[PDB]
Amino acid sequence: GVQLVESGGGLVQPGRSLRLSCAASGFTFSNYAMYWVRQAPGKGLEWVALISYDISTDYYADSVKGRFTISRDNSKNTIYLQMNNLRTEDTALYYCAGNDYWGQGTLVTVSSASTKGPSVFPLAPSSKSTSGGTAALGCLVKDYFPEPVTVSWNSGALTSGVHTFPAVLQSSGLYSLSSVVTVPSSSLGTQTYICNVNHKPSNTKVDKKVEPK
Amino acid sequence: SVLTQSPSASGTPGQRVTISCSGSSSNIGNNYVYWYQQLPGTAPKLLIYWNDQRPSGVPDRFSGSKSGTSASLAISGLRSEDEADYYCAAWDDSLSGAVFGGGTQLTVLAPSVTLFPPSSEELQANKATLVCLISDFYPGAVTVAWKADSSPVKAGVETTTPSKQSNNKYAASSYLSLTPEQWKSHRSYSCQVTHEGSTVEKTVAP
Amino acid sequence: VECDFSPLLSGTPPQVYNFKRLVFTNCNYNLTKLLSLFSVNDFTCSQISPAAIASNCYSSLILDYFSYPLSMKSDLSVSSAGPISQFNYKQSFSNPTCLILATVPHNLTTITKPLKYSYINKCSRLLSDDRTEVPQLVNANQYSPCVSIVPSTVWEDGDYYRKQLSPLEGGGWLVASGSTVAMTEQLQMGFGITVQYGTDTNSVCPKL
Repeated sequence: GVQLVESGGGLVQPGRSLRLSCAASGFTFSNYAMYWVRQAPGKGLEWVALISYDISTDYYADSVKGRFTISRDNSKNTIYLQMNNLRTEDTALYYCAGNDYWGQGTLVTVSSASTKGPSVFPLAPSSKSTSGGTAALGCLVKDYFPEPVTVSWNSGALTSGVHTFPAVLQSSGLYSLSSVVTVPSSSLGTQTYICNVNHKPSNTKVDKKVEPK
Repeated sequence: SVLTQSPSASGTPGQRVTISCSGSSSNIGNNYVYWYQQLPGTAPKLLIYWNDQRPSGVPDRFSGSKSGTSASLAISGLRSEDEADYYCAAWDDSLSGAVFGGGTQLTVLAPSVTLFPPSSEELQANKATLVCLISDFYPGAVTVAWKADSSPVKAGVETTTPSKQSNNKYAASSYLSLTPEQWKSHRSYSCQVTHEGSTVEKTVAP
Repeated sequence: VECDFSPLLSGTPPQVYNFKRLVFTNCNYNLTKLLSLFSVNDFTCSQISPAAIASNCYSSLILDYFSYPLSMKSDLSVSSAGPISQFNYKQSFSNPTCLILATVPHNLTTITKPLKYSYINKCSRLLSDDRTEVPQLVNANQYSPCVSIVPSTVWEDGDYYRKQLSPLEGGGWLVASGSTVAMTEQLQMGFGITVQYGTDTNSVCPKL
């Protein structure tokens, strides 16, 4: 099937440059014209640039005119967004997705200014767990800039009951998010619940076991 | 030059809604109009191509209309899974560019609480965070208040917006930032959730 | 109450690629009452039978109609290539359908004949590598992508129609060609039925 994967996202100083890549599969790449679209945090969609199927005609939005350069390799089936003179307004999720098929974008967060590994403390349950009832546990991922941080449970084997909440920006300027799961209480002493936390922008991988104190 | 969309729309299950998209002649009229849906936390998906064509998989419930200066998306038999943001797109031959609409957020019409104290690890890192977790509430509206012993706390309180869960109920989280000294020195700390005027409170002590 | 098949009988039926669609909910039908007016030559169904479709309660009944020469019967099947099923008309393969090929008798006068039968023999998109052509296939319950550039009557067998595509449309060119078939003594027509079923709304019921 038509698959589209965006690459090249991360932290990149303003007025620096960052080039994004788009791997396509499942269709004749050379036969389709392609798009670049970005979405600032919690904002609406904004078009960036356009390349004809072959590299021929290429058009831009005035927000990126002169700074960004769109390119592709029809022999490598790859799309490129050479962004130059990056700005704070360029902080966005950049999606590469020839209309009729769309891939999961890639985060491009400004410069920014220092940072970081997140710290990952546990949110352990309580002995008072409804004797024969539901309990809840989770992990707390504090003090971190930029987004994103991804938290899974039992290497993905546990999905039922999981809530992963939006990260918040503390007054320090770092983010903090937590991730929770509801579980039976009979299974507290007999099953292993481990959160797999990941902050790619700084390469932090933490697998954390949560158990009662 | 620009595509004007209403920012929001609403309706009941089974109802029919019409989202408008106004533009000009360089964008709409000479070039086709396109319609896309964004569900919470997911990438955009093609809904309507070439003014009025549905790609494979798009249910017949969704339909497009196109006039000279404007375009429209009609949604019959509304469902709760349709609660999402809807965007229209057109070309500026003069500006040589795609232009997006502002998007129309279509909304289709008791909380469970779990409270965690600061971990001993975080106390060892000289930080104390209280975590108050709300899930499975409807409607998506709650009001939260924090307490130190028995007195309110507004310093260091940070609360998220409600988010539609997978089960179409809502989730929200609240954090109280404390020093380990504030944590240990008080008898207790409490989280208070008000929803539909009804209140649920949890308390923790060092 | 009472489903209205009157518009079908008034005027000139459109060509296959411009099929007219009548949508019915919340009424009572008499199907053999309508088919009593025509000489019915072919009547085939999918996931239903000619007997069952005339006597069931549906949540929705869709009736497409158009002029169609009996001679191109075989082109209705999605089997084969067939310009009809590829570029002109395609029924849902998901929902239960029926297809009927009928002649309008002399004693049926309110239905006027067009000059000829027209259809789309080709609907393709010249990719912007201006060498590769990608067929533009009609979807179920949809019209051809080429309906905007093809007139409702094909002028002269072999006519071509092209449109330059804006970059919003993906660029390139839309290319279509039209074909014609001579009018018959009595007009011949095609009818496509699609029905839907559910839980609490099957209000399209046969009249008793």
